[PDB]
Amino acid sequence: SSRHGQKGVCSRKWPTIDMPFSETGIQPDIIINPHAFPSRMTIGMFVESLAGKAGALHGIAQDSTPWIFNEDDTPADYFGEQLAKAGYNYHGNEPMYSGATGEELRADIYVGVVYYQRLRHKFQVRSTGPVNSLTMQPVKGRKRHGGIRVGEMERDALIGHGTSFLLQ
Amino acid sequence: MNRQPTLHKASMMGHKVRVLPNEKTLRLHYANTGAYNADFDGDEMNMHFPQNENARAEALNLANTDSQYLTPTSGSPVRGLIQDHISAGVWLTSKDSFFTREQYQQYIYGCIRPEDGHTTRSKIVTLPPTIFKPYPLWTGKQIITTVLLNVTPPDMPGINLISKNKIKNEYWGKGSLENEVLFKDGALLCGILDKSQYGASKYGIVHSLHEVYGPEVAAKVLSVLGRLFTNYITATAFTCGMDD
Amino acid sequence: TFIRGPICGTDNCPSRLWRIIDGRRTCQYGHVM
Amino acid sequence: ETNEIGVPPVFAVKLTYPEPVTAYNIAELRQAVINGPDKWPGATQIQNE
Amino acid sequence: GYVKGRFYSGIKPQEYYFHCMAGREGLSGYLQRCLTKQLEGVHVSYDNSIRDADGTLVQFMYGGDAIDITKESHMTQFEFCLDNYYALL
Amino acid sequence: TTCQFLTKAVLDNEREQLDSPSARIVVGKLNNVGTGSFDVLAKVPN
Amino acid sequence: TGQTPIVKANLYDDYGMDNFPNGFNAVVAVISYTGYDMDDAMIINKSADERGFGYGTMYKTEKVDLALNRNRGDPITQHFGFGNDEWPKEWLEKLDEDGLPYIGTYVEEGDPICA
Amino acid sequence: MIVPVRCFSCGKVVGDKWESYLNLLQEDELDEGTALSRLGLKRYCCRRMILTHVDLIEKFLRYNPLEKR
Amino acid sequence: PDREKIKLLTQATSEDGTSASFQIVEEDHTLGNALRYVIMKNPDVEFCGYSIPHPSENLLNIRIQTYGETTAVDALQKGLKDLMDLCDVVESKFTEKIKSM
Amino acid sequence: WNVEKFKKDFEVNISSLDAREANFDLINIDTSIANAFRRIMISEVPSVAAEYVYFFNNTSVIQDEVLAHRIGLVPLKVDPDMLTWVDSNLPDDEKFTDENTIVLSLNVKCTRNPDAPKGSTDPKELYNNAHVYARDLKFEPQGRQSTTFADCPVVPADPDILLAKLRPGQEISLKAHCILGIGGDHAKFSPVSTASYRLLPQINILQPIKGESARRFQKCFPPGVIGIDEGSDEAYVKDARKDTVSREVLRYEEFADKVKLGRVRNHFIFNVESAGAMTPEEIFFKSVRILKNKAEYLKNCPITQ
Amino acid sequence: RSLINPGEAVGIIASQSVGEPSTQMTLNTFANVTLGIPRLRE
Amino acid sequence: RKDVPKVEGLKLEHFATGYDAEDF
Amino acid sequence: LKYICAECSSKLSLSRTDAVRCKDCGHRILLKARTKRLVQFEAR
Ligand SMILES: [Zn+2]
Ligand SMILES: [Zn+2]
Ligand SMILES: [Zn+2]
Repeated sequence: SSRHGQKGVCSRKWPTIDMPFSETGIQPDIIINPHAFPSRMTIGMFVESLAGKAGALHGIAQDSTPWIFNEDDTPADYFGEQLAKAGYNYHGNEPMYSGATGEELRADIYVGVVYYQRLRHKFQVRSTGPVNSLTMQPVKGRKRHGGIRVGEMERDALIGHGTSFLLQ
Repeated sequence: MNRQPTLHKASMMGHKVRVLPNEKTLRLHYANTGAYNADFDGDEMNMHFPQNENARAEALNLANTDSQYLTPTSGSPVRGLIQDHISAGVWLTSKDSFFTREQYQQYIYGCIRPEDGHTTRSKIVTLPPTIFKPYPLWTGKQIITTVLLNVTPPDMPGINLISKNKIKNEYWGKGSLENEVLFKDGALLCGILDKSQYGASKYGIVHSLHEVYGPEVAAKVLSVLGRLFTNYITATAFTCGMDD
Repeated sequence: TFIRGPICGTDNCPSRLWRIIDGRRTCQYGHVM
Repeated sequence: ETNEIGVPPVFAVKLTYPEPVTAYNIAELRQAVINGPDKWPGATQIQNE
Repeated sequence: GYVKGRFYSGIKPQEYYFHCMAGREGLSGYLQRCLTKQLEGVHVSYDNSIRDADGTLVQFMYGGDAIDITKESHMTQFEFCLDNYYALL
Repeated sequence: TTCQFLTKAVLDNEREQLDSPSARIVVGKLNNVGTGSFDVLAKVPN
Repeated sequence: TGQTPIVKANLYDDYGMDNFPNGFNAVVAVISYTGYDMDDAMIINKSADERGFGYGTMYKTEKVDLALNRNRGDPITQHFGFGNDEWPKEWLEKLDEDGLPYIGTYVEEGDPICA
Repeated sequence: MIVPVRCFSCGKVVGDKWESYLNLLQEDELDEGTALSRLGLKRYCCRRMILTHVDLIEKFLRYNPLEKR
Repeated sequence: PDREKIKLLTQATSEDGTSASFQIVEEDHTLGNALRYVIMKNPDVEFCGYSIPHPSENLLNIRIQTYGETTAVDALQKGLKDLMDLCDVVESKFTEKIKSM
Repeated sequence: WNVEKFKKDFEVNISSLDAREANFDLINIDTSIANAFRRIMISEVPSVAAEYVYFFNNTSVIQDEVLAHRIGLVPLKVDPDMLTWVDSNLPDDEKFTDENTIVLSLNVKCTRNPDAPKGSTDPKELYNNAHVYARDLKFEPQGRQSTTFADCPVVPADPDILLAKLRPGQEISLKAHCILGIGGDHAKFSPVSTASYRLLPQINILQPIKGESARRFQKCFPPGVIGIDEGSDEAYVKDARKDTVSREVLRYEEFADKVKLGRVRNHFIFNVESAGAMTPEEIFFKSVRILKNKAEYLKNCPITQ
Repeated sequence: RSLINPGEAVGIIASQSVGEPSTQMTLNTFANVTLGIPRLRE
Repeated sequence: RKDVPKVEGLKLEHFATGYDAEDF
Repeated sequence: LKYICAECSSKLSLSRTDAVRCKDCGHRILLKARTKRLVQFEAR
């Protein structure tokens, strides 16, 4: 997660030859999906993206204390001006190419530097496994081959279907 | 497959197994999130392996995903494409969209997977180009027509649909009719495709295909369209920014 | 993998039981009971 | 496919159906038993009559 | 709490704070169990009536009409059935 | 309220006819719903 | 490996937060591309990972106390080390002469950690 | 903890550049972006590695169990 | 030899052999795209494309259909040969420019 | 199209060649092939790197596996042609030969320095061998290698890489086996500190632009890209080759109407940096060769039905 | 051909078609009658 | 209120590959 | 010299039934110390 309540679960460790790559010849460390934004309105992450890229370029720490900017002095303008002075696109977009096809993507894509936090934590699988002496039903476990339970919410589902053999 | 809480039967469906080298997690197509109410935020699922042919038959014919296109609550779609795939569709099916012979053929093959159970033919069929001269060009709408043409039954007339999408004509310019979705004899002749057409959306194209040609064809169209848009996105991608 | 105990439930041993966690218990020639 | 599930080999190698052996599948099951418990697609045991 | 600020140009620190209030503000099982436990064995019979498992007749029709909900979408979609007549046949 | 209903059943010398889904699950009987709502027989020649 | 944030609140310095790095500066792209990043799922670069990115560790401490049974200041039955009866010998791959494990040893389920 | 050997993205060796980078800021009194350039770090990939390194190891090293404090 | 590298997918190859699908192991876009580019220059080819079933199985599917002068297998061979020759042209050109530099 | 037509039109331009980096253009080649070379240079051109690390002792603050990892990232200045590949089906004894493997050792103990100038902060004068560098990897030749590598000892390409730090009483003791591998397998084998390309700039002006517009227009591109001509007073393009494609022009309303930004479209500007083992040109040659062998190896494989 | 199956667990399904959608009534907006789940319980 | 102060004297610190500061 | 005192740091060794304590301090808490031995790693 970034520092804006945009928490994500790692889906793939994507091979770098398969990632998109920038005009600058860089591959992203992390991808976050644009569809993760319009419902949450973490506009502060977009600001951090510009500011962080501009900071990495100019060798500059960027102050992001709340309420230092305002409507007559916006950060998108401020940091954008800084990117333009560095030689990158003022809106924080960058041209990229598909790792798979090799071709330039349809539009410039939004890229930058955002501080990320790794969140501390486990899966389980069972073939079969130890049962309890009295009921001969699967023991509770995980660390010993724990078996999930088909529950009554699952009973009701099986009736709603009537997979009677699955129930049996 | 099962994700808890299991509050209706579609949170426990039968899936066909596909073993994948090098994976450490279960991989699940997006079209199923609706049913399972799954978010991909580190949520877990259970996989149960029935152990005799009666249970096999039931999981493949009764509790299997494929039928369960419509919900029993109101009889409406629960499976469709989302996000990238909707954005991609608006772009691919735009009037401004043209493709050379090379590109057109490549989009087709990348999404058809003719080496499947959908040997509707054992040869891929293509349309003639829309523009013959000065240069051979196909439109995006032709990619759709070509897709349907390769996955619907050949001994059966092409679908006929008059529908609408979410985008008003005014957005395209004077005189546009792109809000009107027209399928004649299986060909997309007018309109873009939208959340209203291959989202989980009553009376759109995929629900229409579901009625006329059955759930197997509709499920196939849905997967095909998914690869098409995924590929189209890898080739032209995706949208951001402050400027917006 | 040894425990010696429980000989073997096959009258052409008795050859010599180790239990795997999966509860087959396995004797060397290769009965799993 | 929208009707499939991607199964990791770590599962594929530990989960067995009990398959009954017949004329129509003797080739397949021969290979599984040869492959053993640890090479997928293999087998972990045999039930006798 | 009328906020004239917008997420683009920020809210008065003031707007932000008020907007935290609004966000924090928002932050049936037993009923379902009882319905299902009583309705569990009520089903459609081969005579089209709706019966409980002990044979008790609950309704005379599946819906008074025997008619699947999941096969219903196009039954009164006549113009869609008239084009497409031949495929339906 | 298990013991109450049980007490009632005993004092009625009740027979559980085993027709409800609950009862059949208790005794391990195939459910009365569904693929179970009919019998299958084989047509044999000779 | 933590990094100082490039984008910082000035108070981050005032509370001495660099003494406890809490994250790292990633190159982040807001892109639909892999197809595996919908529903708030995210992608990490495989080479980035292989080069140390978010390369973290977990530590667990277990207490082995064989005075657990003995009834209070009792005679001692069990002493760390090896006896002179016959025992595996594969054991010495994990364990030093004292019956404690050599520091650094790789240890997977079932291995000795104590004798 | 200690300087990474290679830049995560470039592959470019960066581990020989930490001690000098500090000496540039300290002795030659340069700003960060000038010093990074002087060490040959051109791509922002690579500038990021040295610019934002935290030599946390120098803290770890103050706890040495093998000497009488 | 090595028989496990490329195989015919007989369920999408016609009787006359003017149309065929091949499955090649251990190859992605790199060779696939380059090979279809070359093949499509062959005037007897009516259709050609490649696809990658899944990023996790190292497999490459090539489809070739001809107008009937040569078989599909011929076009695959001319394409492969054409591709080899094309690399030679590049290697030689690069060499000369390095020398002349 | 035709291979001869390609030969006549293909062209190479070498802007700058150096022992570490190359900048050159491939002109009139298809993107599919430029991309191939690029992919191959990063991921399939073999290199030598440490693969197996054998610890005998490490009482430093840095954990074994982490230390092993960094040693694996150290680019060894070794010609990969001087080595054959390991067969990973043989037992460990048979696996590693004088044609297979290069052995590096590392052996440091840290002691306290008595002669430290009292009140010192510098660990060089406080401790002996506090800092361990890549240059401290000693090359131990095996068998025939005493001869073969006598003219080129094995040295890290970047000697001053910081590998570990120690305090009095701590020691590191390890041997490393270094073998052939490719980037696609693990990035430590990639022979580039990066190979990439860009398509060449094409800035074409859709009508003359002069006077105060010319000066304005000129400042939307880096210094030297846009020239103002004396006489016609109109702006023209000096060299697009210096342009960074910021699209800055397209922001200002007055110009967005009068400029299209494109590429000389195949025209690929390659930049290749070597990690230190081989020269750029060698790495690019090796890739153009690798592609050709793929095509050749395939042409000669029998197609099984 | 649109006739409902003999065998359908319409009872379970009706239960789910009332219980499941009612989870969308866990909260409320801002005659004067009893609403949502409380009412459904009454 | 005063705005957050603009940092004075910012120049290009990024160029397309193959060019540098004094090419501008 | 297998062990180390946790308080005074004196390096020292034990024997069969010996005083589990530092022979200098009398502190009864000892840290293990570790000896030339082969552990093998893959540099990945
Ligand atoms: Zn036996
Ligand atoms: Zn870098
Ligand atoms: Zn002591």
